[PDB]
Amino acid sequence: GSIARAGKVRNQTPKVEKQEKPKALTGRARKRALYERRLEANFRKMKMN
RNA sequence: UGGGCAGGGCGAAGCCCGCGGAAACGCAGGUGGAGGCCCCGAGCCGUUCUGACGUGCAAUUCGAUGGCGCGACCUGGGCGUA
RNA sequence: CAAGGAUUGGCUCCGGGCGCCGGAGCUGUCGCUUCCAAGGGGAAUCCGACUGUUUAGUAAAAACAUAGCCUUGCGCCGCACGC
RNA sequence: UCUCUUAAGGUAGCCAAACGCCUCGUCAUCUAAUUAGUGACGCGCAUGAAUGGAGCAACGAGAUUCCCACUGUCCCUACCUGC
RNA sequence: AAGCGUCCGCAGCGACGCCGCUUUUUGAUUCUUCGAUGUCGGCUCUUCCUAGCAUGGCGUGGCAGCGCGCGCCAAGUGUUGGA
RNA sequence: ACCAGGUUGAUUCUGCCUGACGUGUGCGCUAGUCUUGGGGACUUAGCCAUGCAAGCCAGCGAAGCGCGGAGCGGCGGAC
RNA sequence: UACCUAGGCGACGACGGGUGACGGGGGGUGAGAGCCCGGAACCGGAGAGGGAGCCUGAGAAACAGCUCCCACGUCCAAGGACGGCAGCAGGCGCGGAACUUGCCCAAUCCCGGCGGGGGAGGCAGCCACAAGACGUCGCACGGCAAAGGAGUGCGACUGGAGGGCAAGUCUGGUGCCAGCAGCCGCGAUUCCAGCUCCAGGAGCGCACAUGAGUGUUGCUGCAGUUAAAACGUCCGUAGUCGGCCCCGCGCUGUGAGGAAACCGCGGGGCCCAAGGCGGCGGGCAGCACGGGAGCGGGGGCGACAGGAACGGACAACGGCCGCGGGAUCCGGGGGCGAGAGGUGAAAAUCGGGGACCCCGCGGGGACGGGCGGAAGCGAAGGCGGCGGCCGGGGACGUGUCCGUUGAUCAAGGACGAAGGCCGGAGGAUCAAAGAUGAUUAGAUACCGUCGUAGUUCCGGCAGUAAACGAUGCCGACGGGGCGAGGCCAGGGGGCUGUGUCCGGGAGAAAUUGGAGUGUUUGGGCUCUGGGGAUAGUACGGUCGCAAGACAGAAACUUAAAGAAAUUGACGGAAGGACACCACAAGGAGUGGAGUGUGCGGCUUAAUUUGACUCAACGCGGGGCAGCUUACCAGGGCCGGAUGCGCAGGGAGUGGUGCAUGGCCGUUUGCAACACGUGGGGUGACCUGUCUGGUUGAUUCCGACAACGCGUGAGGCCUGGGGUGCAGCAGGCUGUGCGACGGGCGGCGGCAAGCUGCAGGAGGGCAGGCGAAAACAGGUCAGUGAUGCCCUCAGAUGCUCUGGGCUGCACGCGCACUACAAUGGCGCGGCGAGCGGGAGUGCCGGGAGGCGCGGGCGAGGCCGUGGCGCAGCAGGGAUGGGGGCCUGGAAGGGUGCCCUGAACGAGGAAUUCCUAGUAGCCGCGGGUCACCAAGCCGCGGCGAAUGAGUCCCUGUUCUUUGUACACACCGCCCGUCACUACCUAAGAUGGAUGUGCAGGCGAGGAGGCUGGGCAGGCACCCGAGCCUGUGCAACUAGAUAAGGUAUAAGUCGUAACAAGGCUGCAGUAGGUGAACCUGCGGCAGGAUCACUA
Ligand SMILES: [Mg+2]
Ligand SMILES: [Mg+2]
Ligand SMILES: [Mg+2]
Ligand SMILES: [Mg+2]
Ligand SMILES: [Mg+2]
Ligand SMILES: [Mg+2]
Ligand SMILES: [Mg+2]
Ligand SMILES: [Mg+2]
Ligand SMILES: [Mg+2]
Ligand SMILES: [Mg+2]
Ligand SMILES: [Mg+2]
Ligand SMILES: [Mg+2]
Ligand SMILES: [Mg+2]
Ligand SMILES: [Mg+2]
Ligand SMILES: [Mg+2]
Ligand SMILES: [Mg+2]
Ligand SMILES: [Mg+2]
Ligand SMILES: [Mg+2]
Ligand SMILES: [Mg+2]
Ligand SMILES: [Mg+2]
Ligand SMILES: [Mg+2]
Ligand SMILES: [Mg+2]
Ligand SMILES: [Mg+2]
Ligand SMILES: [Mg+2]
Ligand SMILES: [Mg+2]
Ligand SMILES: [Mg+2]
Ligand SMILES: [Mg+2]
Ligand SMILES: [Mg+2]
Ligand SMILES: [Mg+2]
Repeated sequence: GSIARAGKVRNQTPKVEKQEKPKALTGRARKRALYERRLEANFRKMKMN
């Protein structure tokens, strides 16, 4: 039965929770909070992550 | 060598005309009247009733039903085959 | 005549291409091929192709015949499409 | 695939068929119910190719089953007429 | 009466064996019939038997009831329509 | 007025698939405010409890106690 | 309705069917042409459960009116009475899918002659359904029919992070599982989470549909040689298209009239915006007016339009008649005398009953060789001896005629190879089927033999081909060259066919005078294609005697299938070249025997383990008594540091060489590899790097769209021989010289070079380094080279002891010693090189021992004595007893005596080798306490034979083929067998819609009447039911056939290479199955090629 493989390998996932939230700014504020990063690298060819 | 065998039905070729077609031809309406065609009359026969009868009308008949009914027929006489 | 349906009398007319055909009207206790005469039909199977033939007197058949198909013999026959 | 054996090993077809013993075969259909009928299936006792096989258009007083309609065949008899 | 039947041989069964009865099966035989006793089934119609299916009365149960089993007496009346 | 990925060892094609965009129908997750619009058309022109949806009047004017409002009459209900 | 005409419509698509179809204003989407949608505001239509009939009224065939029928539903006191929400809310059901049983006539309007009514309608509520704008709690005010909101007024998800596609080769889990992913794809950069990041953002994702993407529907604007696709040919009607000159209609301009919404535009500070509101526009192949051109009508030309005529030619054009040719086969005669036939080889078969062969005669059918070709003709299929008849044909020539008669085609008609079918005739060859003889693993095939249909003719059917130029017809235009057509002209000429070559242009390319004049896209007409598979299959139809033909889907399934070319690889393709992991000519062998050793297997407590074709198997320098040593039985010991029992380091001959480094092997015993620049091609690529010749060599000569370089090869380095000088003492080691293929002869000549001889010590001496690319080669067991995984105290650590690595029914590799007389044994004699350390005296029979201590030499050969063909004095295996050596320890070694095995020349197979070589023969070194039958070296003796060839194996090159690219151990086809899905068939059915026809027939208007509000009668409308039937669409079904997908199992191997029988399609038959066979085609062939 391969459905016996279906649930325990789902249950083989470890559960690592969320961090404490640095409540993320929304809207034009986030569009500025990425635009600060767009000017730090002189534009192109930017490593974003 | 003679003779016998209602009446209908279906509608084959061929033909005529109309329509269609470039042509080949195709439809349609008449005409025609073929066929071991169809229903059947006289007649013939013998399917069924396993009817009647079954010391009978009759040493095989009767009735109804049925089949055939211009034929590969039936029939008188003559003749042949014992 | 696949199956299946409608109609059908009498009378009085009208029309036609007038031995007949079509139509209309009237009429009967709805009834009309009025008696007589006169197919029951459908779906299939088996067998024999068919029409025909047969056990006169228990069998009419699927049997026999048939055309077709085939084989055989025969050039001393009726003459090979022949017997 | 191997092997034995025959003159050759049943081909195309067709079938519990009028040909199947088992057998009222098995499945389907038909029915309330079917040893029947039909359609399938085929290791077919013992189907099969002019000893003709398969095939059903048409035909049939042939053999068989179902349906419709019909009916004294029956339920279940009764009455009438002639002789 | 080995065993089964919750325990329990006999409520009801009952192996292994044994004893009978019947002439409703089929044999066995060949006594009667071959100078013929019409041979299956059905239909029809009457009667008889009981080894009793129903109906009447009972006894028994591992019979609460309902039902079912087992046994007894009794042959009066019954014992169908179909594919 | 646009292409991109995908057949191959690589190539050039044909070729279709897929991505990329709008639209409307439904689903899903999510959601602070306001304005505006839409909403049992698709399947079932399926079935319907209950209430309401088309009434009105000036002619004549009864009961009832001049007021009155019944019925007749009229108009609409076919929009 | 009565009577009478025979009409009416249709490929300009009638009629019938379908529609999950109300139409339109419009909407969506695209640059546009278009495509798609319009339930939905407004307009028109239609309906009120299905129907039908009607009353009233101006208006209804009304339905929140009536009458009846039908289907559902309700109440009843059982007599009867009712219900039609496709009105508004609301409920149920349906489904993916859609709101409150709220308030009110305040606004918009309607009915009513006003006070009234209005679920029309508005307001609010519900809903992220949509558009727009903007962020990350309670008074007063305000508005409101009323309330609430607006307006003052105070106190962050959604999806993703491999590519397309923006953003992670971070962390943990998962290990082809789970899962993810539109496509490609991943199995940890793709799963599941965390983080971070990206995208859009109060929104976002998904599914479905549609548009664009798409010039993949092509009017604009495709494609049809080979990718899917020109119908076999010709005729042919509608249709569509169509020469020149010389009032009507098309077309077109403006204008009318045409609803708003909408849309386009324009304003317009609703706070902005979407808006509101106001301007202006568009729409229509209808109408009116205008229009210089175009078309008709009618004449005139007579078209490098056509038809007709004529002329001389030309013609494998057809039909028929006649003549003829030789060959195959048969009959018959004569000769001959043993075979013949047939094959890769044979067999079957016929042969003294005279075959075969030779010669004559005869009969019969079929067939035209050579000439015969990129030559002719025909519309295609097709047409080939000769003569004649009848008929036809195109081209040419022409002041001949006609004058637009034309082009192309649905429908229709005719012809149409082979095979097939029918009837008749005939039957020589060949030959499906069938039968045999072989081949083969099998062989139903290929090969041999035989043989029926058939092949042949006549009359008909059939109507198909790779019917191909895989290329429709007509027409205009477009480069040269060479040809072997026909006619004409006479002036390397013109017409018309026909090939070919080179360019242009085109094309994805191969290629191509059309496949050109194509995004600068438009000549006409017809047909076809729209990813693959299903499938040219099914159903229906038409045709056919049948075979089948024509025509022609879908369900399900799939991300590729395909084209042309490039580079490889491969080929039972051709041609080369080369080699003792080749062969010939040879030599010695191996495999046989015993032993030594290695491998497997088995056993075992363990018999550690790597490696298994060359490139595993005396290999791991692997000759193991301990150690080595990884294994087994035990015992010790903790190199378990370090950071506050845990963390973590460290260790491991534990695992993984498919995680690696390094090294080594193999391709190699090769000759290949690459760059710079330029050229060819759209490109991958090619040239350079080569036709040929040459070389061990891609070494060079040479021609060359290449030119120059670079690795490798060579040069080189070491040893070897000859001697010049120098130095010094089994003579030693420095420095040079010496050979280069130089000279000569002959081939080849820009030659490179090859080959013989002379000269010479020497004319390919032996090694060394050794390119690029690979391989899942080997090594984690060389490593203080190592990632990762596992183990770490009862250890997979280290160490000790014992055992094993040495076990043994057996299979195998490599060697050793032999089988003897070319020998063996016993003495005497002569005796090497590498290596240069070792000898000596004494004891002992030997092995060995002891003490000093600068210090070595073999088998053999020669001479000679014995044995004397014998399992023998060959052989020395096995075993017994004794003596020693090494070591802690003998299974080790050595020595002595004795025992004395197989083996009498070794099956199929198979290795190595060309001169001081093979072989024989020892010696020394590595390993080593002890030990070599091994390895690496060394010398002694010393051949045979080729001076080659690709036969066999391989490698390599050229050309070619390829459906291979994991690269032939590849790819691939079909049956069988299992499961799943789907479609068609299928006796027997089943249910629904709809239309006809008939039967019965409720009700009802009007008329005629009446117990004059009843009832009756006839007519008319007519539901509803019943029966029969048509059409449309659906479904059950025993059985049975396909298709597709399965995990791929069995059987083969049909195709791809000459795929091992060239392939393919047609047709016919046959076979388990791909398929085989016959006939005729075709090249898409393995041939562009020969009396030139
Ligand atoms: Mg007759
Ligand atoms: Mg008769
Ligand atoms: Mg008679
Ligand atoms: Mg009749
Ligand atoms: Mg009939
Ligand atoms: Mg008969
Ligand atoms: Mg008789
Ligand atoms: Mg016959
Ligand atoms: Mg059979
Ligand atoms: Mg039966
Ligand atoms: Mg019966
Ligand atoms: Mg026979
Ligand atoms: Mg028989
Ligand atoms: Mg008869
Ligand atoms: Mg008697
Ligand atoms: Mg008697
Ligand atoms: Mg509709
Ligand atoms: Mg609409
Ligand atoms: Mg093609
Ligand atoms: Mg002779
Ligand atoms: Mg032919
Ligand atoms: Mg023929
Ligand atoms: Mg014939
Ligand atoms: Mg032959
Ligand atoms: Mg068909
Ligand atoms: Mg190709
Ligand atoms: Mg040890
Ligand atoms: Mg060794
Ligand atoms: Mg082949």
